[PDB]
Amino acid sequence: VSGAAAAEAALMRALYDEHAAVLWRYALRLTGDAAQAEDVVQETLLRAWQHPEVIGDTARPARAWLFTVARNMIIDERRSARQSTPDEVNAALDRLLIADALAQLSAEHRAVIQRIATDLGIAEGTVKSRLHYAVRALRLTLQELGV
Amino acid sequence: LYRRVINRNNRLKRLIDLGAPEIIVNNEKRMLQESVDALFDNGRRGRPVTGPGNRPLKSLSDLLKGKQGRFRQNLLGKRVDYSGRSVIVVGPQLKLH
Amino acid sequence: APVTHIWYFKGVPSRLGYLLDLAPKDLEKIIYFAAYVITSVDEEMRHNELSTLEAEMAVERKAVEDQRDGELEARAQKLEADLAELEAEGAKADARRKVRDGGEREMRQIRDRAQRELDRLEDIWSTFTKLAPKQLIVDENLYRELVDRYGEYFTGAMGAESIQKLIENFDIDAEAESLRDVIRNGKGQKKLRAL
Amino acid sequence: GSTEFLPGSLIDRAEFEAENRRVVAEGGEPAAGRPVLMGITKASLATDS
DNA sequence: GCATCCGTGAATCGAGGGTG
DNA sequence: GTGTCAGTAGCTGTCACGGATGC
RNA sequence: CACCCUCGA
Repeated sequence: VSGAAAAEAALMRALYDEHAAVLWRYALRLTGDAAQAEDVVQETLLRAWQHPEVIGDTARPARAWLFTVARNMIIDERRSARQSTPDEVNAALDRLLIADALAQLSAEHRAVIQRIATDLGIAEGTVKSRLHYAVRALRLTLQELGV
Repeated sequence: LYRRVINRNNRLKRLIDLGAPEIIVNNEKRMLQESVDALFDNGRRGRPVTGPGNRPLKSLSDLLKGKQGRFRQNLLGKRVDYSGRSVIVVGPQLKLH
Repeated sequence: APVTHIWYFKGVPSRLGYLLDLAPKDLEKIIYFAAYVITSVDEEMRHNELSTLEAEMAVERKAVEDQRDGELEARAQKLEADLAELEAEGAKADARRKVRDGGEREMRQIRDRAQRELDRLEDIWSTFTKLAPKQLIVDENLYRELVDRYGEYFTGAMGAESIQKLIENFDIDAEAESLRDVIRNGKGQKKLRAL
Repeated sequence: GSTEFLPGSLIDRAEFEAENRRVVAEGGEPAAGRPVLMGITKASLATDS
């Protein structure tokens, strides 16, 4: 009947009231952190509910079984679990030159370098070349200025 | 803070799926509540969430309060380029301007 | 599971406590799973079944009383018989006084068991009769008894999801006009709290 | 009166008169007024921004 | 209807050095 | 997988003030 | 960068 599915609850709530507030302190001293201890306690008691082969023999210490569960979980966590952006001066000066050696170009070399042989409707050799000569013009201009 | 909240939320999903006792599910929802409360304004209710060294952790609302908050520290007064500082010395020969 | 924003709960004045007219401490008990709260109650079905529920509660109380009286009778008769028997043994009257006080002690314990049970039944019936939304039930055993007995008539819940439900079953405009009615004509003492 | 001003609230004496100016010309009752002294700390938090 | 207790707030800029 | 007692540190050595909170 | 210390007008 349903009284049994309620007996499960009334069995847990009857061990909580006697052992959770004490298990908490154990994990607290071992972690110095009441938040984790709060977590570890629920983890442990869930396992307890999941392992009824321990509480059945009421006459045997359950608390003693619980302490070891927690003590193990903490160390499981203690396994191998153990700025400012530069100033854009250079890059910007570099581009300020690159942009000054872009006006020294022809609109076709420009439209090509700003990107490919599928759009501009020309060969791949025309690409390779226009790229090639355009670069060399860029290199020439830059080194003309003394880069 | 976010990580603790996520841990408790995933545990809540586990408990709901596993049909854990109502006591555990409710006592876990309470902890999720407290953890989200800490995420938004740690220390507002009860004892603050202590970090390593019994140090209260900063929350999202702590990012905006007081002199170190965003408003007073990073909005009302910024730090500026093109500036310097040095010791002052009297210059009698100088003009007022 | 739904959760509450601490800014509107604990920030003074408690915004939620002002919205639902719930005390901040009562709200604290609700949110952090320290007390159940009634979300809804079918008052009409309760009105249509009140007579029958009253009769059944009365019969339960009478059963407690009858069992109590029978048990007390058994103990008192064994007391008289034991005193006569220890008198036949010739024991000194001081020993009989000891046994006498022991019997009175046991009978008092029996009557007090019965009295705690009777007062539990009284409280259960009183709470179910005067049951309204936004009520708090700090005693967990009491709420379990309420669901076990009259669960078909009301609905209750705990935590933040319960307050979510309370906000859902809330008429904003109606409460606003109620507060305005209190404002137009009221005592400063009870008018500031409404303002 | 006929304003939406919540009674007991502290409102700038410009918007008060400007709202009673519309309500007086609308037919409804203008909201009542009473001068109130606020501390600088309290007045600062009451700003519209 | 009133004492208690909660939460808010409390000068500005600047130097070096240590650890988590 | 776990199974006899098995159980915080730290700390109050700030203060004035207003108003929601609570007896 | 989180805190900490010591210091300067």
